Amino acid sequence: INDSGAALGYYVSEDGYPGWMPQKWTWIPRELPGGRASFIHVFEPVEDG
Amino acid sequence: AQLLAANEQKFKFDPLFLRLFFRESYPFTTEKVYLSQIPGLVNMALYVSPIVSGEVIRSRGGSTSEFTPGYVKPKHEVNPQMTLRRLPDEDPQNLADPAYRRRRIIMQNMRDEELAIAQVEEMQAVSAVLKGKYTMTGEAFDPVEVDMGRSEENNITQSGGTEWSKRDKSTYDPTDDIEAYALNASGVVNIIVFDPKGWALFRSFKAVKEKLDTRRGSNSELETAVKDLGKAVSYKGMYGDVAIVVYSGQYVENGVKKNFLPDNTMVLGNTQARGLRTYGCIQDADAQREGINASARYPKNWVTTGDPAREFTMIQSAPLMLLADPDEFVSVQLA
Amino acid sequence: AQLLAANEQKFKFDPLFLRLFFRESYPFTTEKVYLSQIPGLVNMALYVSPIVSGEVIRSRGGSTSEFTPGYVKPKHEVNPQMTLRRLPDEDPQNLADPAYRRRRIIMQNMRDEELAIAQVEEMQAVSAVLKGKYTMTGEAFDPVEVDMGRSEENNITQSGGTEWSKRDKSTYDPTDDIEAYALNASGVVNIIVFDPKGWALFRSFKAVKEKLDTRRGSNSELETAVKDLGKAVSYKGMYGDVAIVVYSGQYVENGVKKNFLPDNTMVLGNTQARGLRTYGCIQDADAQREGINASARYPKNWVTTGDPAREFTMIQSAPLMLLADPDEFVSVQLA
Amino acid sequence: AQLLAANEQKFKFDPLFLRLFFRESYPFTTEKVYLSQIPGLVNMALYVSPIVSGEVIRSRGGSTSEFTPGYVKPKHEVNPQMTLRRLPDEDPQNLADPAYRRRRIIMQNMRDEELAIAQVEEMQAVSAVLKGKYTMTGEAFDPVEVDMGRSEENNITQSGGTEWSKRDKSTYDPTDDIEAYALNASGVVNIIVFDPKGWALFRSFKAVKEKLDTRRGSNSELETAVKDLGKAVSYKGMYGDVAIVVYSGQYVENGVKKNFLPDNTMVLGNTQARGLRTYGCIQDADAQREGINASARYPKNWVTTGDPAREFTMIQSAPLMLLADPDEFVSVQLA
Amino acid sequence: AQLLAANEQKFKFDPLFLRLFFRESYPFTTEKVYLSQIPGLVNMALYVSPIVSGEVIRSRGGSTSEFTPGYVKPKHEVNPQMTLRRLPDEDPQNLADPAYRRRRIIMQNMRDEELAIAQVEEMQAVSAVLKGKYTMTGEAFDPVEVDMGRSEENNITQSGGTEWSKRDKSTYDPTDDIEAYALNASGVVNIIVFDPKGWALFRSFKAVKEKLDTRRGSNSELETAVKDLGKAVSYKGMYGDVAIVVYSGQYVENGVKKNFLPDNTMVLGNTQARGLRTYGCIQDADAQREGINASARYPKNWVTTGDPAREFTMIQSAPLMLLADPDEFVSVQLA
Repeated sequence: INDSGAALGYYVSEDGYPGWMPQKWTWIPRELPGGRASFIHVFEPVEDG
Repeated sequence: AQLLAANEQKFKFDPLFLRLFFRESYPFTTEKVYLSQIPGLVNMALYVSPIVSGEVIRSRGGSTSEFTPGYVKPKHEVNPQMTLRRLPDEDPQNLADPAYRRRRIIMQNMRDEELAIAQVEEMQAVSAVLKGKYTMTGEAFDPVEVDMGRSEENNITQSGGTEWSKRDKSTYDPTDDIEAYALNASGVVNIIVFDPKGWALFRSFKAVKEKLDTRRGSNSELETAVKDLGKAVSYKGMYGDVAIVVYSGQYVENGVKKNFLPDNTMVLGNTQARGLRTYGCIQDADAQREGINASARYPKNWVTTGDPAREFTMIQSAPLMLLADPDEFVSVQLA
Repeated sequence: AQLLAANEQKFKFDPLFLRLFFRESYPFTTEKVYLSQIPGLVNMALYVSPIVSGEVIRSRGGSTSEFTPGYVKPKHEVNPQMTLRRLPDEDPQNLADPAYRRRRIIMQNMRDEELAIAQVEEMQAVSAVLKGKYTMTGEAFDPVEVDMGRSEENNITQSGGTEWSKRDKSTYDPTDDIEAYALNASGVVNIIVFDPKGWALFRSFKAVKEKLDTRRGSNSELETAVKDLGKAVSYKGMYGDVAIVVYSGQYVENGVKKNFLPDNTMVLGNTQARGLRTYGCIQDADAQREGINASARYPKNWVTTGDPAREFTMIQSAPLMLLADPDEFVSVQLA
Repeated sequence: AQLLAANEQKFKFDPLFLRLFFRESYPFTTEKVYLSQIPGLVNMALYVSPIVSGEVIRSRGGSTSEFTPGYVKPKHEVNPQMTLRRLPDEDPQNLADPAYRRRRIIMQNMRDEELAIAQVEEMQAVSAVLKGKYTMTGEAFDPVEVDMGRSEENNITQSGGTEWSKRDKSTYDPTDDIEAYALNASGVVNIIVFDPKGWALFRSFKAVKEKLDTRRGSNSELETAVKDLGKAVSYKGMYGDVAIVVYSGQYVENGVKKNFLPDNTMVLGNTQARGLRTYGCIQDADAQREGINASARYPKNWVTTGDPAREFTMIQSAPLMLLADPDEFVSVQLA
Repeated sequence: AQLLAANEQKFKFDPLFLRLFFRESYPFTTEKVYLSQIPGLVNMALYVSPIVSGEVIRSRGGSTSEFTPGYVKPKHEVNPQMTLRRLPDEDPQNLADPAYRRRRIIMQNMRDEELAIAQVEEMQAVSAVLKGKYTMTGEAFDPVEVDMGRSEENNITQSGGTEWSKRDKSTYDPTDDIEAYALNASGVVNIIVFDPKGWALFRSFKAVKEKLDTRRGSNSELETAVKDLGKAVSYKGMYGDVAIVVYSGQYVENGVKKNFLPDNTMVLGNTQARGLRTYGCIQDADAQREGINASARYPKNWVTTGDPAREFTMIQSAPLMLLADPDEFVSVQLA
């Protein structure tokens, strides 16, 4: 995120099934600039930030 | 710390002693061995008159019923800091996993553990059927001599009188001595397993070498047993009537290695001699509250929190294997 | 330039040293050998009182843990300008193909490569168990002496005192010397493999020739090993108790060929002596970014663009095989 | 038991040794120190002809690369039964909280811990640059002498020949001895830090007292260092060319306290001498499975369940700090 | 392979020679140095009559304008197989990154590179102002002697006639020799920088020690220069009129280390002597097609594809630094 908190993207660790895959973190933006909803991250925040 | 069920080997390859002479396992819920408790041989002749029947027959009260099983509980670490045994090129990426490294290293650790208890059990077996005496001993533990009762005629010696070394290497036949020692064995002898140089001076006699049959002439499952354990039991062949085997097994002690077998020894007896595997209590709270107080072995994987904050594999057992009939085998030291 | 997977041989035929005494492979992700890191023999006796358990047991800190593995990376060309090894009449039309010629010539090249590293490894083995010293040396490289620690009684000489050549060729028995050198070997000796003329003057004694058994009397898998490598290991037969073998292997050096073995030498020890195959880092960017920094060997086929615009097969390794117990073998120079 | 991140001090106030001469930290993933592994000083002169370039340059193989780091892992209890250090009147209601008492008491405990390891490290430093020898020793541990290699001319003594006490207290100038001991120091000396009475008899000479400049004449950041550690380093002033300092630090041992410094000693050398802080493995399962095997320090807060059912703070480290050039400092015992 | 702009040091700490006497840099687009091309000192006196003006004034045609610059282009590898210099605890997770390890290792590699060229340049400087001769030499390269033209009175020796060692250590004043050698120096001398033992026997005279002022009496920025390079330049103090310095810098050659300075030598001259840093062509296709044929230094990071399929850091330069006035310094070998 930025200093203002705007969620830019995410680091997706690699799957762990079977219980012996290592995790590697991959970049995923929250949404495309044109308004396209690529990574739909829906959560209820109890407070700011 | 992994569960109890992660104890799969399917590797039972003891050298023909605990699997062939000493099948007679008796794990107990009680500490010691109580030979009076074991039925052993049953009072097995008398009938009753054709009017009514007689009294109640019991386990016939073994005279000595108190010896200390060898409660052996070693352990090791499976700390994921090593590179492990890499079987050829099965994807070392899973070794790179701490999960797979830790599970197959507990596999390796525990297998070392039961083969350790197996080799100490084989030393117990070789003491047992070579002198009838076993030394239940260890530091910070009193040495108890556990005696089956091997008789003097079961301990008669070849060096007494005339030695095979001090005989004609060409015309003398040690078969005469073979039945001489076999007669007072309370049965028929069908394996003549030697230690290496013992068989060497046995076969040094010509009569032996043109009396023995090198052919298979497959008599029993002993050939299958040798094919299984092609390591230290060597099926020399047929001596005609009897099978000729040589055991050259070795134990690798604290700093050195040496053979199980003494220099020149022999035990004459049957392949179906009765061997007891009495097992004592297992002193592990897990074992008691899940009922493994009466069993063969107990593994566990477990984490210590605090000063030795680590994780270990622990193996616990308590064997006191003996022979039911010490007179069944005649133990001879050779020339 | 062909892929990594084009490295199929199924040809592992090392002369009974790296396969029988030195099975104990330890490829590392780190440059040197760290004998402190290898567990080796484990501290393997003490138990704890039947109240609580004791401290944590580690790899027992090897005193010397720093030697340079022999990082050997040779290469060759597989330039499709040769006529190749033509196995009898399997359709030379595919040899006419540059594809088949190039693939089976990389086959031939790489097999030459691992047999090269195998023969240099066998020279390392013969230095190791003949003097306990190994010369990690090469031009533009400092000579490091890697010593397992072979003791003086493991280097006692037959020429000292009375020589077998300076003895009765008919009545003298060198068996007395056999146990004399075997007693201080920290174990039992079961192979008496000689170099050729060493076995020649050994057998020159009559007592040897009527004490040895020419018969099979198949003791172990050593007969199978000889049948496999019928090239330079020769199973002379039984000396009764012990097996008699002769090694006459030869290395073909830069301009000439000569035997691996010195004139008249012997090592007395077991067939199950512990041999370490510690392996260093593999200095290849491919190896690091795919995790072959800790492995045995690494092949590759690869094209150079520019001045040496060609294509090569490259083989990389880093062995520093040694013996865990140098005292296990007594090394004797013969008469 | 509180998390690892509760290890915030921002208090690094070591007495000018581990921060100024011994900045050169080398925590390892391996047990020992391998001076061959450390590049140290690089082979740093040769070029190649203007046609092609030469061979590959390595870490130039340190002759001795095997010493045991001082793996120090002490601990304490933070049992919430004490009244604690109450900083003046910051709301003792939070001290009444077990949460705040426990967290700031783990703060206090751990800070005692790193200052303990710091003071033992400073004793190691004073041994190191006063004799070139360090005693890696402790009960239930073999005493290893770790020697950087301090030369004899670096151990020449003032009492030999004529003593400063046995000299004119008014006219004699010890500057002559100053350059006499500084010449064989492999560099320029710019601090003349004494132990107290050593500086006392140094300044007893008048020539010293009218040669020294009491003024600031701020030369470097050493004044800032003294202002920081106004405890035991005392910036006496300028002796003109060179800085005059006195160290009177004290360690409080098991039952008594005494100064770090011996009675009358000196080390002549630079402020930029190269000091290595090689660090060994950290033997903590947490450290290995989270990769803190190669680091400086490791704290933890942790609960024991069972017999010592309590909660502790544990600090683990393994320093083996030494000096790269023992010849850099001339160590003199004074009159 | 990283871009050219990854060449940020801000570390220019040459020992007061290339920064204070030899500021006069002349990188060329042409191979050699053409002293006729350099204006150097300009014909700088004549005017013209108050009617018209005279002819055109040129660069006054240096007599010798052909010497070979020391085109030095070394390189190294930055292969991400090492653990690197770990500055204390700045998040070794980025070292775990190949990206950060590779970038700061190219940082370390290249800084070693320019300090290498700096130390060889300082050897060139010490040869230059100690004898006026420089050996442009190397294997597979002809040795060109580059002479500024140091005169005989600039090479007069202290051992000739009466030596300072062969003088009164108490009453003799070497100041007389100081002006004796300073008079034929074509200027004023304001630094008397010695090699260590040279200054030792200089100060052995009492007159020196009560004539010199140990006080700061800060004359110029030379104190700031010493504070910057507190390594090997040592500001002894004031000798009254003149500054007393000692250089004890050392170069670490192929297998050993030794001081830059000979046993006992001196150069008498000014701090503002004119020093030329003529620089030749840079033989790198990148440098030519981007116009760095006329510059100081050139770094690059670059990958080789093929046989040495790797990645390297390459540093290229071509200095031929000399002194404009060799007569400016009188070079004396001492007693």
